[PDB]
Amino acid sequence: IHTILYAPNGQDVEIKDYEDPIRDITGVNGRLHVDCQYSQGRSSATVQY
Amino acid sequence: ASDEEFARPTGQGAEIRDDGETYTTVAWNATKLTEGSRVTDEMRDQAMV
Ligand SMILES: [Mg+2]
Repeated sequence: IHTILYAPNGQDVEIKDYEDPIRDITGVNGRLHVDCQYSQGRSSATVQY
Repeated sequence: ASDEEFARPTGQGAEIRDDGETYTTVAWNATKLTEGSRVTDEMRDQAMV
């Protein structure tokens, strides 16, 4: 099972900050692009109640 | 230029509003002030001054 992580800048989570001088607010934003896929799903079994 | 004002009491995170320096003119329109005097040649000759 493969966790696929995409970031446009660097390889991992991107943190950006902004200053708003009109309102005097600082923001912190985070982004990552993520998917998950089985390469083989017959490699896995779920336990059902 | 416009008069000085008082800064505005504001909440946190609220927009700082615009009250920019505002301008006008006074227009000068220079008015021709004139004065004339006429004298005859006989007057000019005979006068002591
Ligand atoms: Mg004003």
